[PDB]
Amino acid sequence: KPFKYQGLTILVKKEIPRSTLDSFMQPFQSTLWLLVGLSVHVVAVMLYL
Amino acid sequence: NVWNGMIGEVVYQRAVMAVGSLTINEERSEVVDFSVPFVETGISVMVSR
Amino acid sequence: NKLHAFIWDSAVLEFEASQKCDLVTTGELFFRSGFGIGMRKDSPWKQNVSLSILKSHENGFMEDLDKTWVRYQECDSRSNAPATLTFENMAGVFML
Repeated sequence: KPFKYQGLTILVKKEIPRSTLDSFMQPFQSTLWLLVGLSVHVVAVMLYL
Repeated sequence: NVWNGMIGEVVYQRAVMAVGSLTINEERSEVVDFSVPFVETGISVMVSR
Repeated sequence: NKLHAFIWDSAVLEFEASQKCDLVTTGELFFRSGFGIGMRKDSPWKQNVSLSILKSHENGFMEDLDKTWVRYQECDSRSNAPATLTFENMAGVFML
Protein backbone atom coordinates (compact mmCIF):
# COMPACT_ATOMS: atom_id res chain seq x y z
CA LYS A 1 0.00 0.00 0.00
CA PRO A 2 1.30 3.52 -0.76
CA PHE A 3 2.92 5.51 2.03
CA LYS A 4 2.82 8.88 0.23
CA TYR A 5 0.31 10.01 -2.40
CA GLN A 6 1.59 12.57 -4.89
CA GLY A 7 1.85 13.24 -8.62
CA LEU A 8 3.98 14.68 -11.37
CA THR A 9 4.36 18.46 -11.50
CA ILE A 10 6.50 21.30 -12.82
CA LEU A 11 9.29 23.22 -11.07
CA VAL A 12 10.38 26.62 -12.40
CA LYS A 13 12.69 29.38 -11.21
CA LYS A 14 11.03 32.43 -9.65
CA GLU A 15 12.08 35.51 -11.60
CA ILE A 16 12.78 37.84 -8.68
CA PRO A 17 11.86 41.47 -9.50
CA ARG A 18 15.00 43.39 -10.42
CA SER A 19 14.13 47.09 -10.17
CA THR A 20 16.17 49.42 -12.35
CA LEU A 21 17.02 52.99 -11.38
CA ASP A 22 14.65 54.27 -14.08
CA SER A 23 11.60 52.10 -13.34
CA PHE A 24 9.44 55.01 -12.18
CA MET A 25 10.39 56.75 -15.43
CA GLN A 26 9.19 53.73 -17.45
CA PRO A 27 5.49 54.78 -17.61
CA PHE A 28 6.37 57.93 -19.59
CA GLN A 29 8.62 57.61 -22.62
CA SER A 30 11.79 59.71 -22.71
CA THR A 31 10.51 61.69 -25.69
CA LEU A 32 7.31 62.44 -23.76
CA TRP A 33 9.40 63.49 -20.76
CA LEU A 34 11.39 65.93 -22.89
CA LEU A 35 8.24 67.24 -24.58
CA VAL A 36 6.41 67.86 -21.29
CA GLY A 37 9.54 69.46 -19.82
CA LEU A 38 9.71 71.86 -22.76
CA SER A 39 5.96 72.46 -22.46
CA VAL A 40 6.37 73.43 -18.79
CA HIS A 41 8.96 76.07 -19.69
CA VAL A 42 7.07 77.42 -22.70
CA VAL A 43 3.86 77.75 -20.66
CA ALA A 44 5.83 79.41 -17.85
CA VAL A 45 7.32 81.96 -20.24
CA MET A 46 4.08 82.69 -22.10
CA LEU A 47 2.20 83.38 -18.85
CA TYR A 48 4.36 86.32 -17.84
CA LEU A 49 4.85 87.44 -21.45
CA ASN B 1 -17.90 -10.51 15.31
CA VAL B 2 -20.16 -10.40 12.23
CA TRP B 3 -19.50 -8.10 9.28
CA ASN B 4 -22.32 -6.21 7.56
CA GLY B 5 -22.53 -4.10 4.41
CA MET B 6 -19.77 -4.45 1.84
CA ILE B 7 -17.37 -6.49 3.96
CA GLY B 8 -20.17 -8.72 5.22
CA GLU B 9 -21.49 -9.43 1.73
CA VAL B 10 -18.04 -10.13 0.28
CA VAL B 11 -16.73 -12.24 3.18
CA TYR B 12 -19.73 -14.60 3.26
CA GLN B 13 -19.25 -15.49 -0.45
CA ARG B 14 -22.37 -13.53 -1.44
CA ALA B 15 -20.38 -11.47 -3.97
CA VAL B 16 -17.12 -11.53 -5.89
CA MET B 17 -15.97 -7.92 -5.49
CA ALA B 18 -17.15 -4.75 -3.76
CA VAL B 19 -17.05 -1.80 -6.17
CA GLY B 20 -17.90 1.52 -4.56
CA SER B 21 -16.74 4.12 -2.05
CA LEU B 22 -14.80 1.58 0.00
CA THR B 23 -12.22 3.08 2.34
CA ILE B 24 -9.33 0.67 2.84
CA ASN B 25 -8.90 -0.07 6.54
CA GLU B 26 -6.73 -2.33 8.68
CA GLU B 27 -9.55 -4.61 9.83
CA ARG B 28 -11.03 -4.61 6.32
CA SER B 29 -7.66 -5.51 4.81
CA GLU B 30 -7.28 -8.25 7.44
CA VAL B 31 -10.68 -9.72 6.56
CA VAL B 32 -10.79 -9.19 2.78
CA ASP B 33 -8.24 -8.43 0.06
CA PHE B 34 -8.20 -4.92 -1.41
CA SER B 35 -6.91 -3.68 -4.76
CA VAL B 36 -4.59 -0.74 -5.45
CA PRO B 37 -6.31 2.51 -4.38
CA PHE B 38 -7.36 4.50 -7.45
CA VAL B 39 -8.14 7.74 -5.58
CA GLU B 40 -6.99 9.34 -2.32
CA THR B 41 -9.73 9.35 0.35
CA GLY B 42 -8.63 10.65 3.75
CA ILE B 43 -10.52 12.15 6.67
CA SER B 44 -11.09 15.91 6.64
CA VAL B 45 -13.08 18.72 8.23
CA MET B 46 -15.91 20.70 6.64
CA VAL B 47 -16.79 24.05 8.22
CA SER B 48 -18.94 27.03 7.30
CA ARG B 49 -16.95 29.89 5.78
CA ASN C 1 18.68 29.18 -15.02
CA LYS C 2 20.12 26.49 -17.31
CA LEU C 3 16.67 24.85 -17.46
CA HIS C 4 13.22 26.39 -17.83
CA ALA C 5 11.12 23.58 -16.35
CA PHE C 6 11.71 20.39 -14.36
CA ILE C 7 9.16 17.56 -14.47
CA TRP C 8 9.21 15.56 -11.25
CA ASP C 9 7.28 14.20 -8.29
CA SER C 10 5.15 16.46 -6.11
CA ALA C 11 6.76 15.73 -2.73
CA VAL C 12 10.31 16.44 -3.92
CA LEU C 13 9.40 19.72 -5.62
CA GLU C 14 7.27 20.88 -2.69
CA PHE C 15 10.08 20.17 -0.24
CA GLU C 16 12.65 21.87 -2.49
CA ALA C 17 10.45 24.96 -2.84
CA SER C 18 10.00 24.98 0.94
CA GLN C 19 13.78 24.84 1.44
CA LYS C 20 15.07 26.55 -1.71
CA CYS C 21 12.91 29.69 -1.65
CA ASP C 22 14.04 30.60 -5.20
CA LEU C 23 12.06 27.79 -6.90
CA VAL C 24 8.30 27.26 -7.26
CA THR C 25 6.05 24.38 -8.26
CA THR C 26 3.41 25.99 -10.48
CA GLY C 27 1.83 23.51 -12.90
CA GLU C 28 -1.41 21.80 -11.96
CA LEU C 29 -1.20 18.34 -10.42
CA PHE C 30 -1.46 15.45 -12.87
CA PHE C 31 -0.86 11.69 -13.04
CA ARG C 32 -1.76 11.00 -9.42
CA SER C 33 0.14 8.02 -7.99
CA GLY C 34 1.93 6.98 -4.81
CA PHE C 35 5.23 5.79 -3.41
CA GLY C 36 5.16 2.09 -2.61
CA ILE C 37 7.43 -0.43 -0.90
CA GLY C 38 8.33 -2.66 -3.83
CA MET C 39 9.36 -6.23 -3.08
CA ARG C 40 9.91 -9.55 -4.83
CA LYS C 41 6.98 -11.13 -6.66
CA ASP C 42 6.71 -13.95 -4.09
CA SER C 43 7.80 -12.56 -0.72
CA PRO C 44 5.94 -13.48 2.49
CA TRP C 45 6.22 -9.99 4.02
CA LYS C 46 3.81 -8.50 1.46
CA GLN C 47 0.65 -8.95 3.52
CA ASN C 48 2.46 -8.13 6.76
CA VAL C 49 4.17 -5.02 5.37
CA SER C 50 0.88 -3.82 3.85
CA LEU C 51 -0.92 -4.28 7.18
CA SER C 52 1.88 -2.50 9.05
CA ILE C 53 2.05 0.45 6.65
CA LEU C 54 -1.73 0.87 6.71
CA LYS C 55 -1.67 0.72 10.52
CA SER C 56 0.99 3.44 10.51
CA HIS C 57 -1.22 5.47 8.17
CA GLU C 58 -4.33 5.19 10.33
CA ASN C 59 -2.65 6.12 13.62
CA GLY C 60 -0.52 9.17 14.40
CA PHE C 61 2.76 8.03 12.84
CA MET C 62 2.91 9.00 9.16
CA GLU C 63 1.84 12.62 9.68
CA ASP C 64 4.54 12.89 12.34
CA LEU C 65 7.14 11.90 9.75
CA ASP C 66 5.58 14.38 7.33
CA LYS C 67 5.93 17.12 9.95
CA THR C 68 9.51 16.18 10.84
CA TRP C 69 10.85 15.61 7.32
CA VAL C 70 8.64 17.37 4.74
CA ARG C 71 6.17 19.81 6.29
CA TYR C 72 8.85 21.85 8.06
CA GLN C 73 10.02 24.87 6.09
CA GLU C 74 11.85 28.18 6.43
CA CYS C 75 10.06 30.30 3.81
CA ASP C 76 7.53 29.84 1.00
CA SER C 77 6.52 33.31 -0.31
CA ARG C 78 2.97 32.05 -1.00
CA SER C 79 0.47 34.92 -1.12
CA ASN C 80 -2.13 35.85 -3.74
CA ALA C 81 -2.04 39.53 -2.75
CA PRO C 82 -0.07 41.89 -5.01
CA ALA C 83 3.62 42.09 -4.17
CA THR C 84 4.51 44.19 -1.14
CA LEU C 85 6.87 47.02 -2.07
CA THR C 86 10.37 46.39 -0.71
CA PHE C 87 13.37 48.65 -0.15
CA GLU C 88 15.30 47.48 -3.22
CA ASN C 89 12.31 48.32 -5.45
CA MET C 90 11.95 52.12 -5.20
CA ALA C 91 15.51 52.79 -4.03
CA GLY C 92 15.86 54.87 -7.20
CA VAL C 93 13.40 57.37 -5.74
CA PHE C 94 15.72 57.81 -2.76
CA MET C 95 18.55 58.13 -5.29
CA LEU C 96 16.72 61.05 -6.92
